[PDB]
Amino acid sequence: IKAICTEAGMFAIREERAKVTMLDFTKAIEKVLKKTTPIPDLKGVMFV
Amino acid sequence: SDTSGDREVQRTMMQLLAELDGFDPRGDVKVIGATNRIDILDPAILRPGRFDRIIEVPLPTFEGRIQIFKIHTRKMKLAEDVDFKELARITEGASGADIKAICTEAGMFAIREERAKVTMLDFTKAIEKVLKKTTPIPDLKGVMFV
Amino acid sequence: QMGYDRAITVFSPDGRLFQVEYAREAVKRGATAIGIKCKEGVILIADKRVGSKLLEADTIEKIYKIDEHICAATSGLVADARVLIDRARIEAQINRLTYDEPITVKELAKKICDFKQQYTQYGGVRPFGVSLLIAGVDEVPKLYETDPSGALLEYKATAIGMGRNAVTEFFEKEYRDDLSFDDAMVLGLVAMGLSIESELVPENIEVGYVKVDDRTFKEVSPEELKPYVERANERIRELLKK
Amino acid sequence: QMGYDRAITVFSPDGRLFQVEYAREAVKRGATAIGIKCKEGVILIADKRVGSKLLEADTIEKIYKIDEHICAATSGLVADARVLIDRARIEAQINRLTYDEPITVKELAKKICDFKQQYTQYGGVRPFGVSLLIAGVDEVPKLYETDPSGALLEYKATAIGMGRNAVTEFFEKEYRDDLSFDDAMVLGLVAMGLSIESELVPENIEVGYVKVDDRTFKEVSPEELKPYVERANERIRELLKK
Amino acid sequence: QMGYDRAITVFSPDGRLFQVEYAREAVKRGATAIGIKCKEGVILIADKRVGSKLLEADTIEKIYKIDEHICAATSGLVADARVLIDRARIEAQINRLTYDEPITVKELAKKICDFKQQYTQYGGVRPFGVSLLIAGVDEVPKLYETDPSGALLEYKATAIGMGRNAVTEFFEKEYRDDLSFDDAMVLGLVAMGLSIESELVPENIEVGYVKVDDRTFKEVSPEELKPYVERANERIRELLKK
Amino acid sequence: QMGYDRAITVFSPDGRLFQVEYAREAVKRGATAIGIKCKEGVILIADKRVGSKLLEADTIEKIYKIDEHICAATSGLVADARVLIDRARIEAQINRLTYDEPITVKELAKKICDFKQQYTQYGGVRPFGVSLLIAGVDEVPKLYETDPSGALLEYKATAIGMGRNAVTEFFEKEYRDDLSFDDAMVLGLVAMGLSIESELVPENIEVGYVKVDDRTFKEVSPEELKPYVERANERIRELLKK
Amino acid sequence: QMGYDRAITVFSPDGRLFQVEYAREAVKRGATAIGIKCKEGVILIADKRVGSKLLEADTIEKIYKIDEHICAATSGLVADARVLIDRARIEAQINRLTYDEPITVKELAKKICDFKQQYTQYGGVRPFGVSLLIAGVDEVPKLYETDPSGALLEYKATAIGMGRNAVTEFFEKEYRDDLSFDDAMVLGLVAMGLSIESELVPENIEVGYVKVDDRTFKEVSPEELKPYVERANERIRELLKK
Amino acid sequence: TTTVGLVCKDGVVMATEKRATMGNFIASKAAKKIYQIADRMAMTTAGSVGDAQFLARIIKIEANLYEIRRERKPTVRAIATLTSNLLNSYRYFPYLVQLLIGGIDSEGKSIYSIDPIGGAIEEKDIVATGSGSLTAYGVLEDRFTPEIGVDEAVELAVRAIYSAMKRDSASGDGIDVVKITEDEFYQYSPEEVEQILAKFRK
Amino acid sequence: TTTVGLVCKDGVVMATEKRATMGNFIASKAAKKIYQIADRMAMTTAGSVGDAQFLARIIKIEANLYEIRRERKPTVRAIATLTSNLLNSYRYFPYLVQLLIGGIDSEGKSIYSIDPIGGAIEEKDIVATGSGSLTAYGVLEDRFTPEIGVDEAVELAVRAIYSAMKRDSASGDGIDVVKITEDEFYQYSPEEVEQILAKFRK
Repeated sequence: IKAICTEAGMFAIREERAKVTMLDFTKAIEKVLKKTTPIPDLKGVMFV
Repeated sequence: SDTSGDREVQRTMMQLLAELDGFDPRGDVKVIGATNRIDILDPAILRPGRFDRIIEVPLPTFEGRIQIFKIHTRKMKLAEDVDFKELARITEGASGADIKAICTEAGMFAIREERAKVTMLDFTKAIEKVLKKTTPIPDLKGVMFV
Repeated sequence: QMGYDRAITVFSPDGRLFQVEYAREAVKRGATAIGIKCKEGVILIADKRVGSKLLEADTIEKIYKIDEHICAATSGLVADARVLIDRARIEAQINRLTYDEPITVKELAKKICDFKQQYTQYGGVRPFGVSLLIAGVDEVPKLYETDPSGALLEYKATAIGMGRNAVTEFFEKEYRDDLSFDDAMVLGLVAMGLSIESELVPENIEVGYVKVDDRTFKEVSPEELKPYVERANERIRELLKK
Repeated sequence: QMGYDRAITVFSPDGRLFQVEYAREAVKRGATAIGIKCKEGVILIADKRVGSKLLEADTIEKIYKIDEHICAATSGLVADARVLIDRARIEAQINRLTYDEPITVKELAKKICDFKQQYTQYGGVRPFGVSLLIAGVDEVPKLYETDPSGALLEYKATAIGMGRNAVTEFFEKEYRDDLSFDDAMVLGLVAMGLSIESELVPENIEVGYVKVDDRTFKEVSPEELKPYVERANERIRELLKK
Repeated sequence: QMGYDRAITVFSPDGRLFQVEYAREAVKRGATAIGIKCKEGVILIADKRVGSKLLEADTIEKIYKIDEHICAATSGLVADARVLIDRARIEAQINRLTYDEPITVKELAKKICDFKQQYTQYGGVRPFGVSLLIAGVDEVPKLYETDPSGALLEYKATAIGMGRNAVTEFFEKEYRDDLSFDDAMVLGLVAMGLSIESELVPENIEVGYVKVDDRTFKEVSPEELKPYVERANERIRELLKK
Repeated sequence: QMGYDRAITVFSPDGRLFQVEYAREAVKRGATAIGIKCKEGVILIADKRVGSKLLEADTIEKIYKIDEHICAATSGLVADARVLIDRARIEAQINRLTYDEPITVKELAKKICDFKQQYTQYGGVRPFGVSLLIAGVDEVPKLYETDPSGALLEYKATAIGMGRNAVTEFFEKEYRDDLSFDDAMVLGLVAMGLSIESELVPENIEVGYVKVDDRTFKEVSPEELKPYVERANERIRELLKK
Repeated sequence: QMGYDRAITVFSPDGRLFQVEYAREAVKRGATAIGIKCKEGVILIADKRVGSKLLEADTIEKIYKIDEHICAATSGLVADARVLIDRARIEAQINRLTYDEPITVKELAKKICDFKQQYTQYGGVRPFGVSLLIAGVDEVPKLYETDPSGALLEYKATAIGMGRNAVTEFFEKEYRDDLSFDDAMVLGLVAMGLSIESELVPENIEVGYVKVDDRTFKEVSPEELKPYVERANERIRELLKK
Repeated sequence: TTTVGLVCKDGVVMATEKRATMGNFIASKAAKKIYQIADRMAMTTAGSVGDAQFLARIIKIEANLYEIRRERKPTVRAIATLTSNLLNSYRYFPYLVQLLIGGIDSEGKSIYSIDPIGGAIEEKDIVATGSGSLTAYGVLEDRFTPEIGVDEAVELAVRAIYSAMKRDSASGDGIDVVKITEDEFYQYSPEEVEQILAKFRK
Repeated sequence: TTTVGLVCKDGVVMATEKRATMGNFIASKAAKKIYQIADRMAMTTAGSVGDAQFLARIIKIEANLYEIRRERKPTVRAIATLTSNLLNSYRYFPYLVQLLIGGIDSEGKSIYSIDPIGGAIEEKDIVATGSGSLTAYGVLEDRFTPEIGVDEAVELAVRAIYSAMKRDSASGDGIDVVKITEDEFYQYSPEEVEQILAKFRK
């Protein structure tokens, strides 16, 4: 959760904006979670 | 999986964790560190806030092949009928160490001939020799496999 | 580490087939299916929220007719499910063929327990990965469970699949012996709602049932589901609010 | 000894299949079943109690007739039990097709064992995961223990399951060779009571007996268990708090 | 490690048949196939664009007549496709031998699934690593995807093989249940075009269809195909602007 | 270590059974054969430069008749050719027996795909380590490659062996379907030259063809092959400068 | 290799079969056996050298009669060779039952190649570790070598065994196609004299032959061996001068 | 032994003979001779009687197996064609029976006749296998019309077979007739049938 | 029982008896003994009824499977061989039927007779098979030309069938003419056929 907030600031620097905004928080939830855990794994093709 | 092994390393790991930000300040570190296998880590270090930006360094792409060659060939006396695209096609599914190796093989090919200048003919030939090791197609005509 | 699960003919030292205990943890990967017994019938509920929207509403659809008074749901491999169901139908139709007697539910669940054990005992073939609920009215309602080993257990309500554990606890509190079809239908929908932690709609579950009063299999339609869905969600909302 | 146990074609350096031994630890993951032989017949009890209280104890079984004078109780998997009992039931009747004399308790017990021996002889086949207690009267009351090795042993009072250890201590002390029907029933009930560590109910014990004087299998109802259960529970309580 | 993985008759401590799981990604390595259902029939699209320019434009074929009114696409290994279709094709005509009736779209896919299910259970044999899309008209159009497990899922529009990932997204916004025959056919080429993420030529893709009003297999020649592939390309270019 | 090529009943987790791609590697290590298909027939050319001069240098054979109107050629183990060519000869004749038509190029090819996949699917028998060219004229000139896997590929021209790759490339440039018989033969001799990396002899290659206006199998005699070869060496020389 | 060489069910990354390559080393273990073909007959020379003086020379022979005009030699396992060769007799005999015709030498090699091939395909049976040299005359001399694979190579001067490399080097320098029956007769005793590296006696060799003016297998008696060896000894002493 | 079979405009009606002798005992004592395959499907047989009783058990159960398995009711066409295969397998034992299998399906109304070795044939009008067939065909056309009720049908069917009683070695009074109208599967039986032949005199 | 077959420039026309009588038994008056094997292939059978149909079903099924596996429409030649092999392999289950397979295929037009004991012989452009055969040959050859068209062909077929059925006490009515013109598959059926021999009167 800390790392998301750090990363959302990073998106702000790359777009040369000082303020952190709402879009940035959604880009960082995508960036961080994906790189930590692959959430699905597809079970419904094998199982019912 | 080894009664004596697991604990010795384990104690090291959880010290390094104490100093990294367990209590004591990072001290503007800035780690930077490297692993060969991602799945071999304990749960403690793996997580972001032990290394906040977990970065995949893959094996290079088709373009990546071309970028590495370009750097290396300035180090050498350079092809005379340059074309980095052909080599990149054959070397795809190698590593960065293998781009390095091929360049090394190319120069030595020149020593052996006693030409002592690398040229395109030397580069294509070197590529073949190094990839020769790494592919298991050649040999042997029978007898019984013919 | 260890190697007691590399073949089904290897007992662990622990005294257990570890192949069979992961064939237990094979059921659980699948979707939830519930059975409920009341004194007026027996009611089989299975998820149909499984799949995508680029998949039909008439995708599997678990609750296969085995006879005109026996239905059985599945969890696990739908692949392994069909062949155990195909055998179940043959066993059922043999009983009418050789006797002219409708298949007894106690006996159907017995003949299936032996068949899943054929696959356990022999070592060149794997144990089924599937658990079924054998359910029907021969002349009294029964709901039984057949496990991946091929073990026979009688329940007065159970579930099989990832929903199992939520519904066991619900049914330990809530489920009674004074239960009537109307209440049961609502009750079973409440409990299905704990499994998927979410609300119902007529298309996200399939229900088959065998009455005591009819003594036939009839299937719940999407239309007939709707009033039972409505009542049930009352309690789903509350039990998902802390 | 590690890897001599991944095949049943493999005896250990010590000398003894450690594979059959691991198959005998699967008998012990069953529930307690006690049989006690008396001079007036043979009484067979088994722990009808199982799981959470959702399951019905009465329909679950643990205790089957096998002949019209032989009963057997199982401990170990329900799965393997079904195969084993269906074999034993078929065997028991076929002797009456081709000799017309009801099968001897010794003889049914030997042939079930002989059948198990064939299943531990090959790598393509796994041992039975159960044991039976074979209790009947052929002319004289008998009580056997079958083994997943495929041994048969004559006994006068015995157990299988987890309750093996408690029963062994119990009967070393209080077993008498000469017993009457009633005194025997309490004492058999007392031993089980120690094994589960808990007071009996009629509603969670299953009792079958084959008496010498009728040579017919009978199943005792909840109603007629009550007195024996009383005297026995008072005794059980006495044993676990002095 | 990883697994518990060198047999098909071993499960992981997860409870997932590692072997089957491994073979389903071998489908994805092969050829892409796009199926789409409308209420005017069902159109089946198969990739016939494969390998070097030295190959002839037809590379057998991949879109087999299975019965008079059912055709199937294949993805995964063409080698496995040959043997899995040989029985499939025989089986569809065996229904016509024994009932003289059209074979159900549902019932065919199940018997295709039963072949692969035999190949999951027996340790003597690899599971085939091949996936069929099953398109026909019993009386209404039906589309099924058969899986290596032997799993059966009714789809309404789908892809498998390489174009699996691309096409699941595509169809969330685009797919509809009031599509016309032609609109569905165009959108099926758009969906293949997306699979390779390239523009098409109509002469190295094969498309066949079963309508309701026909109930006969037909095939769309490269001379006829052209205009549908041209409206497809306007929409594949748009997609590949991004 | 990998364990996905210890046997053939497995896949890797990537979805690629490494062992049947290793049977493919059997083909590469063995020795060249080219089919060159034009509209006036199909030409089949295969190595006969095998061994030294201790050997017969007119060694029999690499150019097998399967009938009078379908022929085949090989690379891979010629143990496994000898017996597969045997299987192929019975298979084509069984068609002649039960239908009485020339077995068609398509039909022989699909039967032999089925035949390889029998060995491929079971683990108790290894796959073939052979690949085959089936060239014929059923009534349209046709050329197929059948893989050690059991997969079927139509080509405009195709080569197998050691020299496979250079030939693929060679035709990548010159080959066209409009090219004459004379022209088509001389171009495939140029390519056959590259495969062995040396100038050709008419005593070192064995050549058959199935012609369109004959519809028959014929083998090119030594002194009739000599001018085709003769002109080819000039072009071969220029190409060996590089 | 290093794991993929411990069965015949493996391939390797290389593309070969390591079990067969090992099996060929079994043949390199055995003794040398040499055949020469000339246009006026075919000649078979075997080592009959007993390894201890306590063995009877008469039987340890390689040279086995197969029909009344085809003989053969062997190197490899004595055990494997005897059943295999016994088989080739039965094959020659079956051809005479069903066509009333002596088997062609080419056809007999082809048949016995296909007998070794089934033992190599079926993974349940090791490949035999023998090679043959089959020398006969059908109407013209033919000479073939069988590999443990089943691979078939036609020869005109050959050897197998331990002595193979030097006899190969030998017929490269010396052998001519202009040799009579007599001239080659000397050249096969010289070749045998090279490998064993000493001057021979008739009691460590055996010669059998098939001429074209005889069309029969005959065996060279000890009386008749002596002049061939006498001519040979002169040129054998010369090649051991180096 | 004889069967008659007719397609109505809204049903199907078939009937069979009864109350003759079989072996050496009176045949109709309470015998089944029109067998219930499905709810809207029957089989009537002319031939070996006990073979038909036994075989009836197999096709009723496979009719239920088709219905349970395929979620789709058995077509008339389906059940006759299956019979064909069964009759081929039993061509060595007494098993020769010529069977008409009728009822309603989604194809409309039909009756298929199946030959002793197998072999289905659609008839949408009248049919009669039996030795009683020529006599049956006579009585059938006189008031049989393309459109006929399903309660005008049971009269004609009963008539025909009673004229065949005289052409056959034996047979009595009271026979099986069955009507299958997509609303009923009503089997009349001797008591009801007797009263309908009580208008047809002696 | 009898069948005739002629080869036209554009068609094949064959004909069957569509009512079989033996004693007083009529198998049905709608009884099929004209079997459609493929899109422009027919089979016309003489000999026993039930075995005609049972074997015939199996060859339809075959025509499709070959058609699917080869990707191309069946030869006339293919199915003639196929039937003969099946019959020879199944003489433990004998079918006592004389086939005529013909139709139009990529090779052209031909008609084969297949013996009830197996084996396929080829007939140049006339054929009659069965007990009516002697009279039928000369009746057919009278107006024959190979270039005789479909329209004259179906007429010409009735006269052979017609001669055989009128002397015979075993037939008298019920005939089906099959036309296969490379565009249609018509089954003329007893009624329409009737006016072809109502021209030739009594």
